[PDB]
Amino acid sequence: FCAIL
Amino acid sequence: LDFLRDRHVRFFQRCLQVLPERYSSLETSRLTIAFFALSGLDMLDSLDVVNKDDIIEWIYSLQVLPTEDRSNLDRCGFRGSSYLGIPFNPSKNPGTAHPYDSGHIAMTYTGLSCLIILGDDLSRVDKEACLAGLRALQLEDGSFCAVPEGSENDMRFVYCASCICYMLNNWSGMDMKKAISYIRRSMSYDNGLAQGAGLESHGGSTFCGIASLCLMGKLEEVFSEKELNRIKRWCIMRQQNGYHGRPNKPVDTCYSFWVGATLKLLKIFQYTNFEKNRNYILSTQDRLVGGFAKWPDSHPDALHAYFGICGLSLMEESGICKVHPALNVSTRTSERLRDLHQSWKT
Amino acid sequence: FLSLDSPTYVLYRDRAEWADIDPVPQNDGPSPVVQIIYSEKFRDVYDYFRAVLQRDERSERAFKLTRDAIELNAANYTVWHFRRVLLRSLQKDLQEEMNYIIAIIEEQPKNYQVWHHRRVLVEWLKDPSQELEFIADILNQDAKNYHAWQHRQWVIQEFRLWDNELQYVDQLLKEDVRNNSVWNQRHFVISNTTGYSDRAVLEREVQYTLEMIKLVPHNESAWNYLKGILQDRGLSRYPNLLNQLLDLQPSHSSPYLIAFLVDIYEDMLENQCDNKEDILNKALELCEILAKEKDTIRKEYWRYIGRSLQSKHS
Ligand SMILES: CC(C)=CCC/C(C)=C/CC/C(C)=C/CCN(C)CCOP(=O)(O)OP(=O)(O)O
Ligand SMILES: [Cl-]
Ligand SMILES: [Zn+2]
Repeated sequence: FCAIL
Repeated sequence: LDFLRDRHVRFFQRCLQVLPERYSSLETSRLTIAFFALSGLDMLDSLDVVNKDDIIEWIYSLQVLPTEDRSNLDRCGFRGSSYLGIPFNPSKNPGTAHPYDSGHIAMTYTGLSCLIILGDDLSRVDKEACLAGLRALQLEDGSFCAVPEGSENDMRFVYCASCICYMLNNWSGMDMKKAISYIRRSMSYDNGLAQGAGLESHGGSTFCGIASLCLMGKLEEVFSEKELNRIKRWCIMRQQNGYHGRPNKPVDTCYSFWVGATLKLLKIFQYTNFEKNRNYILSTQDRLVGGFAKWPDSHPDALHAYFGICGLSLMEESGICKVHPALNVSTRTSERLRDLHQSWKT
Repeated sequence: FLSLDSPTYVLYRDRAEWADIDPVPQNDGPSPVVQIIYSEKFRDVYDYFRAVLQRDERSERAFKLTRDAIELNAANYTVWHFRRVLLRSLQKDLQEEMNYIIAIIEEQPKNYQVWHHRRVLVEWLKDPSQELEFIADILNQDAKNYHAWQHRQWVIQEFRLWDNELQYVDQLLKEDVRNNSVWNQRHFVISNTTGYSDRAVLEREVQYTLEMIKLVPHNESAWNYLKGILQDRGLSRYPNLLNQLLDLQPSHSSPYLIAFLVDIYEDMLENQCDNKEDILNKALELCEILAKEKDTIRKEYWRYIGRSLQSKHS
């Protein structure tokens, strides 16, 4: 997996 | 099955040490990886396995301090890592001018957060510079950007801004009225909160919105009882066994925290099914290397390891500290922060 | 030009064109934390990137260097910013950059920096002609890609391209009526064009949704849309809705329908309706049906809801 940036 | 606590402690320990070249895409977000690991160890009450002093110096070496002429105030805060090549300086000497060196809102957030977790008192943090940098990031619509040079803007950064103001115990870092407006406008017809007005409501943005309001202590003031009931409904409908971030989407371990924490803030997490949630989270536990993955039989990472643990924490897992659902640190750390704020007020 | 995997690739430290530049290394101090190990090539490209970046060199060689830095790590937001600075300084062909970013996004559709870059380009060109089709392609690899929908809404709003979206929505809903992103898009289009205050439109929409519900009764998205477009006008203000739903209960039942009914009844109690005490029981009866057999996983929630209706109308 989860690219939160 | 059961919670392999020691395995997870080693997992976080390794993260603080070295990462495979396959994490290169996290270079500019290394400070958040440090946060996942540090806060993760804190949550497992194992911060003793690391050298707090070394790490604190590293963190301070990431602070973008104002230069002699203080002409870069709008760019102060923290860097995600040393990727720009600026000479190691643990917030000792003044700022060394650089055309592209600026802070990143998510790094200023996780940075301060890490410092508090490690016991530092933030005395070496140029609070005013950070707040000045924060203000500069807010847009006309109330939301925030991550960096002064420009970036996308949404609820994620509104939450970061809120956490920063809260930890520095000074809300001059934002125009709270505009921020609240942005948060309200993000509510969807289905009653969840989206990244921005008109967008699809999402568990991640709902957490950011609700948590931000709670941090400002204005949840009750911003949403009516009828509104809060609708939001609660949307949130609790996210549980399938574990939690998903949007209707008709597969569950993902990290949502056990994103949504779970929101439910906790809305005081109804107690009405969710603990067993199915716990079972799902554990099914994504890597019994060999430790940590958790988003899905079962999937590779683990720092983010899911941390959020899976916080998810378990929400249900008071045997062996895991209570997590502060709005600040995303252990209650123990949130308490130490309360003391810090009191001590300042003298 | 010279690809990173080309047999004839040469480290920047070994390139004549770069002899005049001293590479700038990255240093995490005495005790590195969360350090990522880098290959010779990787560190080489970035050691030179830091050098060029540090001197704010707006050169053509710097521009080419960003291509490599981006291939090594498209998540480095600073690299993209600098590349944009260069695009302007060197007055590069933005139409060419559009092809570049189009390829990049296809390979990394979940990267925040690449979508931001494309949005900036489109703003610069004031040209949205490629957008809707591009997004439709990306949405083909993942119909729920949040970045894609976010970009799509920005384009449509910024350049007022509403004319065909409602049709696009109808098409996608046929492909997968369970795609919550599409239902959101539908509400996006309508509320930004005709609005729902036009009773003709409201009826068309409520009718449309009931049709979709009849095709797949168990779909939270459809039910959320239905309740969404009516909850503020007042669910109880629609007498024929209550009955049309009660008629579905037999066959097309689902926890979503039961919940809707409970919400209708609650709206009634909220508006001092006729048979207050009787309605409240109709609700409670349903809350329990949800807790005991329809939506068991939320058993405690529903019971909590019931107790709330109890102490609120008695
Ligand atoms: C480091 C830290 C604790 C930051 C807090 C502030 C932030 C950045 C919160 C982000 C919350 C969040 C989960 C946002 C969604 C991220 N995505 C994965 C967006 C789009 O990709 P999709 O694959 O469509 O996502 P998904 O299907 O998981 O909803
Ligand atoms: Cl609770
Ligand atoms: Zn996840």
